[PDB]
Amino acid sequence: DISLDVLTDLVILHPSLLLRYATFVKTILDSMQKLNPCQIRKLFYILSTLAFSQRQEGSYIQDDMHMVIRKWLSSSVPNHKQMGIIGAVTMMGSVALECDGQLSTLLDLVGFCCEQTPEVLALYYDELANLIEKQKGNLDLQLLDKFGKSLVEDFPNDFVVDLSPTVDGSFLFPVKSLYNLDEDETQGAIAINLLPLVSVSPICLSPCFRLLRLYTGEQNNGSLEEIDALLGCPLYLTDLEVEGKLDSLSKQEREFLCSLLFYALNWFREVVNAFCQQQDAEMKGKVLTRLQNITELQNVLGKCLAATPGYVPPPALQSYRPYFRELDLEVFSVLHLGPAELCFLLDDMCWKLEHVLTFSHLCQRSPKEVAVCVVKLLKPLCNHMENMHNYFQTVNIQEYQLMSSCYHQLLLAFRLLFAWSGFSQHENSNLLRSALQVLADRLKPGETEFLPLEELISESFQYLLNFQASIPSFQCAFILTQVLMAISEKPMTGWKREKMASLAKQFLCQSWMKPGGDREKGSHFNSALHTLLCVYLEHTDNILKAIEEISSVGVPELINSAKDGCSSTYPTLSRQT
Amino acid sequence: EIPPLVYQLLLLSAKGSKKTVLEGIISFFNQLDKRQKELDQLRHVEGTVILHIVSAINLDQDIGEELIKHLKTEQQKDPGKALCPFSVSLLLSTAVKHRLQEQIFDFLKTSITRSCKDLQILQASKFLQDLCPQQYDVTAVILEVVKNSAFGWDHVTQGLVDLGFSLMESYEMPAQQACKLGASILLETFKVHEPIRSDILEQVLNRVLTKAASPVSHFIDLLSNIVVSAPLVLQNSSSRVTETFDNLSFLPIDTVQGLLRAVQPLLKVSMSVRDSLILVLQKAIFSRQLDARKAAVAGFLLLLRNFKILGNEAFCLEILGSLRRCLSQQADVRLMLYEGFYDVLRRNSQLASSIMETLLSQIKQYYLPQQDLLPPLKLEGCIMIFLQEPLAHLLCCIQHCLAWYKSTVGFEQNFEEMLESVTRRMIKSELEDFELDKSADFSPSSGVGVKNNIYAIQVMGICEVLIEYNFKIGNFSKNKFEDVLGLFTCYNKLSEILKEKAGKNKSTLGNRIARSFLSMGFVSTLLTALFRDNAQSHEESLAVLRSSTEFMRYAVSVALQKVQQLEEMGQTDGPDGQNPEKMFQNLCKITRVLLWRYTSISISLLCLEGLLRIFNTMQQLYAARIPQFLQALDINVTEKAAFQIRQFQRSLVNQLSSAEDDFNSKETQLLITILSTLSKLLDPGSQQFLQFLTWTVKICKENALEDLSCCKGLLTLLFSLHVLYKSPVSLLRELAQDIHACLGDIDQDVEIESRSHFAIVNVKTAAPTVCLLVLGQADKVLEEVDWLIKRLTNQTQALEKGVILQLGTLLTVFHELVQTALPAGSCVDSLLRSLSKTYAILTSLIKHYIQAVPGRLEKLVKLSGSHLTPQCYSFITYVQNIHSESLSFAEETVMAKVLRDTKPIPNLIFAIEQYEKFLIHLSKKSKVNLMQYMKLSTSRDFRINASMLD
DNA sequence: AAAAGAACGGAACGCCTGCTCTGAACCTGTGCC
Repeated sequence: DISLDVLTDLVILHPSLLLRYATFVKTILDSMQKLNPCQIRKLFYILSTLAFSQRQEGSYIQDDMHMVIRKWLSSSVPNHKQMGIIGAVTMMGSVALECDGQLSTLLDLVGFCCEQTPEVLALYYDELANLIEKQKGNLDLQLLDKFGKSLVEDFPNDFVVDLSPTVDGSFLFPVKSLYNLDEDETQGAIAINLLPLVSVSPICLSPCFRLLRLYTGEQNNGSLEEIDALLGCPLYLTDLEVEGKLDSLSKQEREFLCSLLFYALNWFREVVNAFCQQQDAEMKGKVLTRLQNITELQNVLGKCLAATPGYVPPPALQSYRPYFRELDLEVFSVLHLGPAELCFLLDDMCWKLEHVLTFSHLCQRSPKEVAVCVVKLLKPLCNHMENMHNYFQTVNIQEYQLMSSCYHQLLLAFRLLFAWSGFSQHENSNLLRSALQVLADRLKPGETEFLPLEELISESFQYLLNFQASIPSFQCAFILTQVLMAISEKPMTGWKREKMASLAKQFLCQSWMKPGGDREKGSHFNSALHTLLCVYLEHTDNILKAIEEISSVGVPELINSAKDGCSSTYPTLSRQT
Repeated sequence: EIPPLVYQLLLLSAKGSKKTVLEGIISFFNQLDKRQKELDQLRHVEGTVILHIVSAINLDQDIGEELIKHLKTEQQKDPGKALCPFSVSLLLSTAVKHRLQEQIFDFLKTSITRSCKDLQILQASKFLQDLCPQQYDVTAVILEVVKNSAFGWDHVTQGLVDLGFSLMESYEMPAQQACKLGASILLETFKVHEPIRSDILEQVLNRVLTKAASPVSHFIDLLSNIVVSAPLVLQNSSSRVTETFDNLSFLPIDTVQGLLRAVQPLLKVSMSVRDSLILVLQKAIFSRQLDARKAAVAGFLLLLRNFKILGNEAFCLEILGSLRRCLSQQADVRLMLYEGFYDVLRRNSQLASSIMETLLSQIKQYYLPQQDLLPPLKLEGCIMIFLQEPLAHLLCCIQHCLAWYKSTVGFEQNFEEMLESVTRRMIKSELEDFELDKSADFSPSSGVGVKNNIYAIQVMGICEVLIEYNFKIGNFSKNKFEDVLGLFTCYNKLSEILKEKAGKNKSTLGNRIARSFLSMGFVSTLLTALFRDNAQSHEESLAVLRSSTEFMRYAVSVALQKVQQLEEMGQTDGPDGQNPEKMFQNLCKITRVLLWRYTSISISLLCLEGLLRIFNTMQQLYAARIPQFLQALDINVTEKAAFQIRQFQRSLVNQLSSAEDDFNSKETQLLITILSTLSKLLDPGSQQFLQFLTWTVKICKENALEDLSCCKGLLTLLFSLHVLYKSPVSLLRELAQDIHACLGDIDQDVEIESRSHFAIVNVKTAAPTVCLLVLGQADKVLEEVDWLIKRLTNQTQALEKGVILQLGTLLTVFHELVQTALPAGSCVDSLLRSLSKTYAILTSLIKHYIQAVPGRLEKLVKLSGSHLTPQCYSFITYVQNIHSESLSFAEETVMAKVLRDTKPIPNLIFAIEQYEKFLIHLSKKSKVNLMQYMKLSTSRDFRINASMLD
């Protein structure tokens, strides 16, 4: 990877100097069958466009690459065969900073080699989506049209369903317009015939709505003009309550309905991707309704997913997470209220936070962009946070557990945000100060006005300490005290160390139990308490005095009085723990 | 037919799998070569297929990455196997591809180092050969590879030359073996690979001048070998004869001499090289400094003999005065010309006259002629602090040149008159005549003292030279002998009392005296006249010479220094010293009188040293010339060698049986060492080998060598024979009984009978005198055990049976010592050092078998628990009493002593439990309860006596 | 149930000391000097 990365700079500085040995380099790259897909993109990025860039004498490499792909686009080795279309995407991206002839020839070869390949239009459209998403900004309108205007021939011909209620056929279940269009009689034809599309590739349709979003992002500012009658489409599927007869399925329709649902929620993710940022007549409202719909649909799915013993769904709970539309944070234009929807949204963002700050779309941006993305709408985050705080001040188990989990997941978010080891590097200390400025202004009346670093530290410390009073679960206490470490300095000062000792001892003296009794003693609980004890004993004043007091008052009371419960002075301590 | 088929198979492997097809085609080539050994078309087919496969591997380097892992796994499994000519050829071919060749070269270096180490281990111990006959030699296959790939191969020559270039630097014992292997393969490929001869010569010339600071002796050796093999190779490598003198005069360690000797034919057939070296000579000789001017004069002196003396003579007439122009130089620099002028004097006649005239002028510069007056030698000339005119070497050169000039056939009349006068002047003089009159005249670190010290060093050096000259002149002439004997009286007059200066160091530099000045031929002839020179032709001059007892002592003492010079260094002073074949004849003649004089029945103690050093020289220098010496000793090598031992056994037993009043332990120690040094080359399977063993164990078990080194020396001998023939654990067990009988047991409540199985050990020998040597064998015995265990990690059943026998018997041994009261010296320490070692070896065999139950292993463990562990821990309790009693001797900061005196104790425990922890691991995995025999690991506490502190 | 994972468990070559064997004229004792 480092060799290719430096080769980028070497070819940028002196393209002729690199292409001097570029013949041998490209011969070795093509000969080497072992190449990671990222390395495939990196090599092909210049391997396919050197001739178009260096038009003087680069035609040999382009001819070799075109010949090898023509011999391998229809070749019997699908493993790495998509590397050819990947290089095609690289070529258009380079042209997307005449050349249309080579792109047209490559597209014609790909279409000839993928006349009946199922995973041909799928991966080709995925590549185009990645193109415009990542480096398609400078692409000419004519070039983008010639590359991807086949939507007008594909989508309305056999993938744009009809809104007539006359849907009938040899389907496993009848067609019911679940989540019907909000605007009844305004546009009847706006519907998608999912069952006719499955029983015209159901796998291929899911990575398409992204592509029309990408087309309308360049041919216009928003997607309203193209999908005005299609943004509110319902889904042609069986009755939602039909999933209740999971036993009645018996694979007679269970697999087919499972595939139905699996394409359905991914389609919901696709539409929330394509028609979110723009503001139009009820666009954001309809986005919120779609969010509620996908939450309810996933909740309904859970039942049959448990009922279905095994599955191999096509990627185009948490176990099915890989086979899902990994929707990025660009959909968050309406972040500023379904608590389940909040739990699901921040669950989507939590995994990305845990990975990038510790699968192509989230990896496409550096953590510098992650910081700006997360700070774009920190205001609704704190607003919902204080809403949950107010609810807990007010304090149904089915809702209480939901708020508790959302609380825990939000603290997970801030802790994995501010415990980032990248803050050790001072390359963006100004960005850190700007990010902390909103929190500092939230604590105080506002108007930080280039607040001092120590002042910001103290303000954020106290503001996040405000939450230390009411806590639903011990895991939340763990993550609260750890994010409180994360914002503050690595080595705490005396005042902060005293505060740490006090809060940690209070949490140790707190009693924790699930809403239905059932003390929260588990497995993650063990590691959480381990970290709590470590940080508390480290940040105590008299470490020997503290351990002596613990081992001399807490343990004896447990061994003498407790039979199957905790200790009186330390309810966190348990016989199992 | 086969080449295209295997090319298609390789393409299939590229499409399919390569784990087994590669090895299959190696095996096919292997049996093809085996059946064709007892084939030029087949060899051409082999070249074609290796070319195809190497091109394919170069195209896809990562395909061949699995070869490294496959061969490493095979080498781990096969002990030296799978390194066939095909495999190594494939390895070297891809090395030329330049991809990952460093790691392949490192693996090859590790393999060959392991191979030569294993070869040395097997050679130095037959006990491993019997149980490990799988002696695989990488050297044999790699040297056969030269002939195998000598049929016009694509890249075999390049691979071999790269391999040798890596090998020579890897050599830098195992290093010597690696250097020898690299030199041999380079010589073989030079004699075989014709079209790479010029490239090889250019590359080695570039490398030859590549290590100025580091030694390059192997480089010059290989260059000389290739040049003598192909004299005209460097002629075709022209424009380098001039170039080779870039920095030749920087680091002469004999490298310059070797380079000159190797390239000498080129100079004598290349006039341009001669002219260029002549041009460099002016710069070299005129260098005002003396740091490196020695190399220049040495090279010029060698060149003087390099050019023939047939008879342009104008060349010599010009070059005569070049070195004489630098005669007025430093004394150390002036030294070498005196030693080297004799060699060139035997190559010309007019040059001899000129050199004699120049030396006559030089000696007349110091002669100071007169009659009946002060000593002629103006010793004060070279006094100043340092010296700049050595005299003994000059006089020796004078006499040697005079002898050669007389033999070949007025300066010569002046020479003899000057020599005669100075000899007459010396006897007609005394210390009073010289500047050194009184004993309390000169002292070390004194300006007058060091001046007199230098004068004393010069004058007795002069006396030696005049002794040599008069002997040649005085052919059975009593008057010359009278001068000779009287001259020596002056020599030792300086010595004995004021020897050198005094030298209070109880050391004997140069056997007994400083570096002598006598030609090896003369001292060889002097002793023959001095001993065995009985005849009526002599005029009693030998008899009066024999009357001088100190002359007897000095007569051989010089030769003893001379042989020691040849013992350490490969050359020696005096004419023909560096000629081995000339020296070998001298070595043959000298030994007879030295041995006979001892058998005549102090002075004889000198001859014991003289013999003991003469064997140690030829066995280590004249390896190929031993049969000539054995013929001159008077292929029955063992017969006569054993005969000499018989003549020596009689003397030892007579001396050993005699009373302690007439003991002379110095001779007895020599009597034992000569046995050991003469027991190195007996017949490996000879009956005398067994016969000598039968005698010595009888003497050792019967006699009592109460002397320290006599017991140690004899015990060292018996093991050197009892290593390559059998295992000594029975003897060590037997000896352990005697020391146990010698003292009281640790339990302090049990007695033992006399059980004096060996009389060598007794009560007074309970010291580390014996219990350190046997533990050294215990170290060696376990040291070689690890080697096979590592290899052990069809016949493996025999492999395990033998180890458990030696270890089991040795386990009983340690039990015997561990119950005794060992002496509190380092023997206590060393016993705990090997006891820690022993437990570790117990592990790796068990640790190996984990990856594989036998009751034989259990019985060893049962014996290990019963006879070793509780005694060892009780022995630890014994050490507490011993150290406490021993620590009382603290002159009536003991922190240092206390820590050391108990350092092995903690690590003894740890080595017990690390074996135990894995033995726990084995028991569960082995489904057998092994802990019933053993005992819980005991431990100790302490307590501070508060009352005792008052 | 007693399976993984990776964080927990663990290994190799390099270093000059504080070491003990070796060293040294001595100075003592006593039959000889």
